Amino acid sequence: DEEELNDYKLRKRKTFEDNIRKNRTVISNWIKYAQWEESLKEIQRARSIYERALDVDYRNITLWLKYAEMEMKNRQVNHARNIWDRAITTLPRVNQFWYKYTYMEEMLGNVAGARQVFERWMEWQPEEQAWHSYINFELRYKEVDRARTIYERFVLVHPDVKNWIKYARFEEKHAYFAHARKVYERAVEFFGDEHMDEHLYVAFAKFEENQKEFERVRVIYKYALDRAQELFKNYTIFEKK
Amino acid sequence: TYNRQNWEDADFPILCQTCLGENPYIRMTKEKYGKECKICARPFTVFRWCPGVRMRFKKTEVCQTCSKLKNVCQTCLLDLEYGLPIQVRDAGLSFKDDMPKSDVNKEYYTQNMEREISNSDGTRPVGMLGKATSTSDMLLKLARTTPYYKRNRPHICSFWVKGECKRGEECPYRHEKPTDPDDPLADQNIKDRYYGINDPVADKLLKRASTMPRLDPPEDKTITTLYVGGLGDTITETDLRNHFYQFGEIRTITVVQRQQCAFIQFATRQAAEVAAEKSFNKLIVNGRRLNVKWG
RNA sequence: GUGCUCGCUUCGGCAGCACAUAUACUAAAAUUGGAACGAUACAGAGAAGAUUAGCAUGGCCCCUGCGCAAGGAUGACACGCUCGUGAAGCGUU
Ligand SMILES: [Mg+2]
Ligand SMILES: [Mg+2]
Ligand SMILES: [Mg+2]
Ligand SMILES: [Mg+2]
Ligand SMILES: [Mg+2]
Ligand SMILES: [Mg+2]
Ligand SMILES: [Zn+2]
Ligand SMILES: [Zn+2]
Ligand SMILES: [Zn+2]
Repeated sequence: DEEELNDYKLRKRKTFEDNIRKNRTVISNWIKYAQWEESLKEIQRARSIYERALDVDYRNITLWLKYAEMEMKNRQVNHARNIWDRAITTLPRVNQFWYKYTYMEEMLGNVAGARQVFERWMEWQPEEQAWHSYINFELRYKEVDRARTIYERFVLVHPDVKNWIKYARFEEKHAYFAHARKVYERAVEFFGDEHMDEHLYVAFAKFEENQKEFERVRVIYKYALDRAQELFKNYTIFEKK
Repeated sequence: TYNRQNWEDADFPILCQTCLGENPYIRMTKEKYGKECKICARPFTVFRWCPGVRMRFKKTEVCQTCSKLKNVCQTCLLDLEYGLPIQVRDAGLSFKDDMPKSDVNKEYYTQNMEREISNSDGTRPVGMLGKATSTSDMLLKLARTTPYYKRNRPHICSFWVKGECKRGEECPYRHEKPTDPDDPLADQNIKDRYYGINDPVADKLLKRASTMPRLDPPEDKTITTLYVGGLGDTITETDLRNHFYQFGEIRTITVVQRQQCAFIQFATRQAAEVAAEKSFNKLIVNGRRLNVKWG
């Protein structure tokens, strides 16, 4: 039975090598060969197959994803960390590598120093979901001054009215009312000061109505004097209250 | 379709002291692409010379890339630093390196290592030398110190074996009886000697080295007090204290010239074991050699 | 070995001087591993009916050819990728 299994493995490897040699650029043959080598419990053989496939074409996302998933499905954690470090240093613009690296080093790794590794992604100015996930990760690690610096760099790097509203809500939920008032004042001074966005003023009026109704009425009057229908609705709400 | 092994053309062959001979003035011959490599089958620069007066005209067998890869001689196929087979050195240090056996994979691996060496400084036996920093475990005990010139002896005259050597004393080949053909030491595949697989010389030297307990000690029932003989009055307790200071803290260090024994004991079991292994017929202090045993 | 000595001195030789200075893959072998593809046998000639001309394309497949020519069956070989189930992250409640 061992000789028959060896002949079957030799025939399967010969057909896989012939399919590789017939069409080199077809990566599905590489993926099927690597998964068949991993299914027969040959980790270093599948690692050599994946390294050959990455030498053939390193720009494919799925080769890195499958080779890192094969490293993570076994106990080779440091091999997976090396694979993710190479995938980050070659292809920084693929956010899926960053997301799966952070889920590997946060759930399975459980290392806070990976957040410093995450700061490498903060060199690259990613999309806003990275900033939101880092805000929620710093909240899950119970840090609020670090998250204040994160949201300040988010406002400086990606300035938006929704971003300033999220900064105001995060400063209100972290029990820093003076910092929330200073952030609302800076957003009124900078974000849409002459553009007349009429949405950060509504959030400042809501924060003032949470704080003091006279300042909320003054903010509603200033928003009505600077200006739409939402400003008139906020002025009617301030006059009714 | 444009990949092939490049031809290794270089001067200055890498040889042992024993195969090079004893004369300081050697007359040397070089062919540019004379023969092929005996392992990687590439053409290479073939060096040929006579090492002495009645020697064999030894010549290089393997190419320079294989010899730089395994840090061996080009003729003797033994290690440059120690004069040992590479199976013995791989058993001493690391046996997880390996090499492919099929010819296409061997040529591809040799081309990759040749490109790695040519992209390197030029003369470095890869990271295996980085695994060769730890030494003198047991290989220095059986390593030769004198140049063994008897392997440069000429071949046995086959006409004299059949008793028909008409040259007589003019015949440069040896007119003596050969070795036993029934002996399993006489097989000696060259690829087996290079790859370190079932070499009978390596097995015989491993059996010879395994029968010499130069690091065994441990002849006491959990007692750290060991007696080193051969010290006498030439070696005092100061040399024993200086030897035991590398192991850390020593419980007791003394020397008695009545029995010529140095009593050494440590508070730690590992430090006492290291002191017993270092002094088991391998330590020489103040002109006195010490052999560690129970005391 | 040759030639000569303010030689020793016999007439032979010795001594000294001068010239002449490094061949060989060292085998007439023992060994060792690779094989033409012929005999037999397996074997069986592309293109959705049949009989068929072919040019390519890829490379750990070659042969004939002096070939950057032309042949070798077109030299041979070289097919199957629109919805749910879960998981992770993001924003609202
Ligand atoms: Mg037809
Ligand atoms: Mg034609
Ligand atoms: Mg043709
Ligand atoms: Mg034709
Ligand atoms: Mg035709
Ligand atoms: Mg064709
Ligand atoms: Zn040598
Ligand atoms: Zn070689
Ligand atoms: Zn002879």
